[PDB]
Amino acid sequence: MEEGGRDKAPVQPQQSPAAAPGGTDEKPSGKERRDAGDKDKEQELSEEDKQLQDELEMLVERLGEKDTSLYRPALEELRRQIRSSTTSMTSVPKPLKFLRPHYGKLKEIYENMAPGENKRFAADIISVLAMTMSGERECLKYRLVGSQEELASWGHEYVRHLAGEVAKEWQELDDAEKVQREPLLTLVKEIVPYNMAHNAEHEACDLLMEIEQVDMLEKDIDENAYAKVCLYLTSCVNYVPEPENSALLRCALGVFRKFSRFPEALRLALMLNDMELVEDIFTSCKDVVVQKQMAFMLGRHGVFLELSEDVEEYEDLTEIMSNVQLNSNFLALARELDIMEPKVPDDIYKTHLENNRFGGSGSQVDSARMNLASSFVNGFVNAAFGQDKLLTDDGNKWLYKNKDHGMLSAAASLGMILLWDVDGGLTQIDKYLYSSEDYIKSGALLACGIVNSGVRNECDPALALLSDYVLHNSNTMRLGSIFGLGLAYAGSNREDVLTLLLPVMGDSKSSMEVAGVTALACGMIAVGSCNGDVTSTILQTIMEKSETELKDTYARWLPLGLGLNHLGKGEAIEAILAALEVVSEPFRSFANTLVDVCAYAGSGNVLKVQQLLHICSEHFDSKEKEEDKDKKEKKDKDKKEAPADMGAHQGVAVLGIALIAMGEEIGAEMALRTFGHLLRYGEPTLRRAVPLALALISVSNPRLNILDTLSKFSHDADPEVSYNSIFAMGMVGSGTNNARLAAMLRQLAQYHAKDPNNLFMVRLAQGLTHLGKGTLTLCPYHSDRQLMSQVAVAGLLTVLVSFLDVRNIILGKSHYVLYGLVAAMQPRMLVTFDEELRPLPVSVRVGQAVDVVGQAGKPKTITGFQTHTTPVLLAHGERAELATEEFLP
Amino acid sequence: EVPKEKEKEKVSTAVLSITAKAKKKEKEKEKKEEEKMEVDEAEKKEEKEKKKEPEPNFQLLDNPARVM
Amino acid sequence: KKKTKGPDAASKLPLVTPHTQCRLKLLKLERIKDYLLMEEEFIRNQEQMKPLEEKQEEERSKVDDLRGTPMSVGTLEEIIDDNHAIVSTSVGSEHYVSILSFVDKDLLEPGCSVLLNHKVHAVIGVLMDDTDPLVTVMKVEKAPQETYADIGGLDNQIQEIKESVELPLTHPEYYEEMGIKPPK
Repeated sequence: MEEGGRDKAPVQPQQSPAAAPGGTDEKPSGKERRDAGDKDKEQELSEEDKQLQDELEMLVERLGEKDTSLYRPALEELRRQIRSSTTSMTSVPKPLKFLRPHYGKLKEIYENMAPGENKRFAADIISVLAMTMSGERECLKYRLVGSQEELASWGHEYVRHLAGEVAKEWQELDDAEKVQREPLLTLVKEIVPYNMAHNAEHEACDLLMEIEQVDMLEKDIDENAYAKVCLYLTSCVNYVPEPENSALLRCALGVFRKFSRFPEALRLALMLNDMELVEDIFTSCKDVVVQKQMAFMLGRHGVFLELSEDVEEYEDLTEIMSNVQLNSNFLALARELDIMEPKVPDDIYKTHLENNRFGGSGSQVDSARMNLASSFVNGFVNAAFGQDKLLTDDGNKWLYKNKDHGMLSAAASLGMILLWDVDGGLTQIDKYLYSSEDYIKSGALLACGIVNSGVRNECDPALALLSDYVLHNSNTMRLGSIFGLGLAYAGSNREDVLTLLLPVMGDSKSSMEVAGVTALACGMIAVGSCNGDVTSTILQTIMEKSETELKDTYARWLPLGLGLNHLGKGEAIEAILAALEVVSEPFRSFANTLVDVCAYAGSGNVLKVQQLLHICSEHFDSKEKEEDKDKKEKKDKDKKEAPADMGAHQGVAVLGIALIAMGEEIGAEMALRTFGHLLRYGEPTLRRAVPLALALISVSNPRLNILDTLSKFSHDADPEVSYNSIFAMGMVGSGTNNARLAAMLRQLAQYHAKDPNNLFMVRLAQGLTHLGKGTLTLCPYHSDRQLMSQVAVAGLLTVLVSFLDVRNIILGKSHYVLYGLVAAMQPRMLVTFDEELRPLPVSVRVGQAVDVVGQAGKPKTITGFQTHTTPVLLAHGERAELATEEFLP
Repeated sequence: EVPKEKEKEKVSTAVLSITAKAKKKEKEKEKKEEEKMEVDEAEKKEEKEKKKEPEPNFQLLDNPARVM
Repeated sequence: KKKTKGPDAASKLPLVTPHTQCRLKLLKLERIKDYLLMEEEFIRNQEQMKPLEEKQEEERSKVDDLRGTPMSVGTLEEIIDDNHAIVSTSVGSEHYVSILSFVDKDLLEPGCSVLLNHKVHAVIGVLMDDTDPLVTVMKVEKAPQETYADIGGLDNQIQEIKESVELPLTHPEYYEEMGIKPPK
């Protein structure tokens, strides 16, 4: 009970409002002077921000509520001065007057009349005086009004002007972090008409300042991670002009708009190429912007810079397209030879040497398939030009020993032994190419096509391989010759190669595998347009698959090629078109969900996942839709790989318990693919979950399913002591982990774990937040989806080139014009800052520091020193020019 | 007396999420289409009632007639 | 394989990095909530749409009735003969009981708890585990909330204890090469 000795305000400011109705009555003195004497006190007490229990509002609300109710409506003589004063002095108390149900009462006073500028006494207060309740009103009442009646009265026009002035106020009161709440209103005001917010905020920041935009840009760019698809596109496109209109940096526009090539719009990518040719006037701003345009986003861009300045202003296209690729190969050779790379290691297979005494004696392995797996190990580990001269003659004797399929695989191993070669890899292949053996010739052609894979230059587009293709006399000597071509022009959507490979499937050859490989090649050649390929494929499916009910090689090549030909589009119209095209029997309806999900590569849509799990939920599936549930679980990892990393962990929580514990066929068999696709870093959570349910094969279940778990065991690159587990599993792999059923699987896994010290990275994530391409092939490789018995034979042709979207490991390089500088930086853990007012420490653990061109590593952020000014991109690109500028005397 | 049939088959799917806003746009997909695709689909009305007025209150009975 | 990791961690997701009244946190916790509701819905449908059941093989009930309804738990102490082991009850009263079939005679070992009948008092099963509720309670399963970010700066001590307890797990390549046992 504190009242007395000071509450004179509850005396005089109580009698004045009490006779204020009399002021509105016959006595105009109360109508003018009393209104002024109340408004001045209210403005004074809400002006200062020192006492957060306002001494005037809190002594009036009880009587003031009814006073305001019975004063304004019962005046009937609203002169400009008296009505303006009444509205001004009855609009402010409402925040204290009413409770949460106030959306219907933000305008009961303020809308009555606009007294001057409502921000005049609401100018320098940050989030106290009026902008809080004003922001709430404009957030909710405007949205309710504009839900369907967008074109209306002041609720659109004058509300727009109020929003503009309130954004100005948010900027001008304190210019504090509340600016990051100005976008809130921008996205809450004209929710649907977001454009007329985003443009407004762009212009408002145009005359704001050229340095206070970066924080707003980051806030918007990390708010775009998940929202409505159309809202996503609008926010991205409105972010695009921000680094150009207010600020004139215009250097990150070429990097943060390639992300909007496929996902946003094809014409968006057209305008991005337009702005990339309109810009790049500075020679520095061209060689760097072209570095990532080929080897970090996609191919098929070697002809867009061929204008009438093709001496050096347009000769850069050929440089960054292929000549930069050759220079990068030479660099990745020289540096590797400098640091860590002996010529012929071939030791990891021989690493199982301490086991010689263990378990008695040796001389147990005589399997012919073993020689195949050994060759594949010797190929995969020998990448990055780890050529073995006359040490591959073992593969020649094995090629002359047995396993014609193993002979083909061993022949194709030379493709990835000499990878990304242009000088003499084809020359090396040619000597063994003319060997008068069908399998040998097919393997030679596959290796030749692999050698130039990813280069997509005009060296030998169809010179050698297609001459044999047009001579498809043998059944076996016809698939790979075309299939490699699909890989060779994977990034190229050239219609010439598309219509040239269409005749492979139009030849009506008896080999259904040939048709499947042609479908795969046509799927992996183009990922966007050319619906005519889709029409031809669907017609071939109707004319062929109707009469057959065989293995899913149909479902492994036709619907996969269809999804690849229309991959990565959230329009869903193509999904509906293909859906209504192929309404048919359930064995064909297996492809319905496949084509539905292939067009949902990554986005935030809990509706999509909800129907994805509701579709193959339980259903008891008495041998009915096992393939449907298999693709549902294999794809549940997709659409979730860019959820802002919350979705990844939550999904791992769901998959760890739900399908693993209460599963019958989708769980016991196709539940390791989702882990094998979720991440490729190598962490204790998944590396523990996998072996516990995997090293114990659980022969009661389809024990071959455990074999699948072995393969995704090697889903982590970057060799580590994980081997120590699988090495032990090797010994228990003698009796258990059936040799004739899992020996080659364990051996290939152990070869993949420590496969290529350089170029180990293979995760389709160039840039912090980009995954433009490279998932194409990686999807077909993992598309074995069980049926490992079929894989045993198909892989000898397929597994050699099944995953061929590998990028080199290293990202740290000076990349000078002559590669002069070596290194001066500090690699560390990932970012440790998001929205901090204080200095932003990206490097959590700066302790680690190296001064060589050495490897980057996955969880590593790099920062520089010694004042080099690193003016290229400042983060990491493996090809930054990093010119020096030190105007600091 | 009728033999009748009945099954459960399914469990409810009240998956309340951000879907709650999609339902606003989805109905527009019908507004732009159901007004143009068809207009002339209907069934008769009020003929199902004309049975009850013909209440046959002069019920006929044969020769050996049960009666309560 | 031993009982394995048996990890103890709730640790759903901590990313509230805005740490203010921003929209990012609201959308992120929205994602968390809807994933949790999705998993709950899946488990409801998993438990609701089970149509298959017989689960007695016309003999499981036979074995269940042959053994007594209120089985008691005792301590084996010797096995003098096949089908005639010798057990004891709590009060230390031994009894020269018999051993019946349908009990894998492989895993029984002197000192292991077994399941016994009442009326005839023979051995009818083996109790797999016996841990009193004074040791299982000591275990933790919900991790406490803090982390290294809250410590006010103890670089020497933090680095020391990290080399003690954390580093040998994640990257155990160095210690073998040097030939040292990490401190315990």
